[PDB]
Amino acid sequence: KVFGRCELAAAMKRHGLDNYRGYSLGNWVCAAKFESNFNTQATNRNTDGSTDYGILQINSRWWCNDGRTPGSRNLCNIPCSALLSSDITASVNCAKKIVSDGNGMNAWVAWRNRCKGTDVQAWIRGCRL
Amino acid sequence: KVFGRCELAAAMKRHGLDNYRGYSLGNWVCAAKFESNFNTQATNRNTDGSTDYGILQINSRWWCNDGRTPGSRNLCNIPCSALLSSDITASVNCAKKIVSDGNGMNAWVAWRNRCKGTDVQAWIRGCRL
Ligand SMILES: [Cl-]
Ligand SMILES: [Cl-]
Ligand SMILES: [Cl-]
Ligand SMILES: [Cl-]
Ligand SMILES: [Cl-]
Ligand SMILES: [Cl-]
Ligand SMILES: [Cl-]
Ligand SMILES: [Cl-]
Ligand SMILES: [Cl-]
Ligand SMILES: [Cl-]
Ligand SMILES: [Cl-]
Ligand SMILES: [Cl-]
Ligand SMILES: [Cl-]
Ligand SMILES: [Cl-]
Ligand SMILES: [Cl-]
Ligand SMILES: [Cl-]
Ligand SMILES: [Cl-]
Ligand SMILES: [Cl-]
Ligand SMILES: [Cl-]
Ligand SMILES: [Cl-]
Ligand SMILES: [Cl-]
Ligand SMILES: [Cl-]
Ligand SMILES: [Cl-]
Ligand SMILES: [Cl-]
Ligand code: NA
Ligand code: NA
Ligand SMILES: [Pt+2]
Ligand SMILES: [Pt+2]
Ligand SMILES: [Pt+2]
Ligand SMILES: [Pt+2]
Repeated sequence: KVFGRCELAAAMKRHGLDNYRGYSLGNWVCAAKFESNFNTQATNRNTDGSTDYGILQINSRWWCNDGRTPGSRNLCNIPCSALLSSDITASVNCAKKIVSDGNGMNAWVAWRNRCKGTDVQAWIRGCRL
Repeated sequence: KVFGRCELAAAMKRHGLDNYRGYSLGNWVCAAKFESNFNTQATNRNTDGSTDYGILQINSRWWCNDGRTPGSRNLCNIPCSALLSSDITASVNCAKKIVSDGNGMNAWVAWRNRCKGTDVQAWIRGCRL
């Protein structure tokens, strides 16, 4: 599913992300924009042989099982394919574990490089959440 | 899901592939081995920006919608994520359309290069189908 901007923000709010570990909703929408272009089916392979899945490009090395990432963990206890569903629950729940891990949203490199420090509020403006 | 060899062959037989358009079951198992290593969650991006999904690496340019393949069709009328399920029905049904398209199993480049002309029977031997 490709989400519209306001549609994803509403879904994120409903699914418990707004101010989760101190991160306003606009942070999560901005991250999703640059990670996946709001597309739940986005995949991208990394040079280490891991793959990033879904609207927040959750990586197979630590967080989900894809059966092709040698020496990896499955900390969210899910198949990575669950992260590609039009229902975002799995991606949200796994993101809550990631963001709680110590480095906050810096775990998302595109967040650090493109959202951190910016006017993230703009990503939710105009939206009826 | 990563299938064992005999397990996938049984699933393929049950799901109507054995001799489908004249291709013995060993052809389909051999194709799946070299396309995905029998892993339903296999994805691989092509240089044209399309992506191959699932046990038979079905491509997003013609056959499934992934919302990121410009100018593409969705001839199997499915989201590409359906092709990554531990249930192979969607991949099988879409493969039946592919193989019927005119070029038979040559549509699978790894089939042409690695299975065509070989003793494909060996892929199902030892199996209780
Ligand atoms: Cl979709
Ligand atoms: Cl959709
Ligand atoms: Cl769609
Ligand atoms: Cl929702
Ligand atoms: Cl919901
Ligand atoms: Cl799993
Ligand atoms: Cl699973
Ligand atoms: Cl599992
Ligand atoms: Cl949702
Ligand atoms: Cl939902
Ligand atoms: Cl929903
Ligand atoms: Cl933090
Ligand atoms: Cl699995
Ligand atoms: Cl599984
Ligand atoms: Cl599994
Ligand atoms: Cl089956
Ligand atoms: Cl079945
Ligand atoms: Cl779709
Ligand atoms: Cl869909
Ligand atoms: Cl759809
Ligand atoms: Cl199956
Ligand atoms: Cl099944
Ligand atoms: Cl089954
Ligand atoms: Cl033929
Ligand atoms: Na993993
Ligand atoms: Na397509
Ligand atoms: Pt769709
Ligand atoms: Pt939802
Ligand atoms: Pt699994
Ligand atoms: Pt089945």
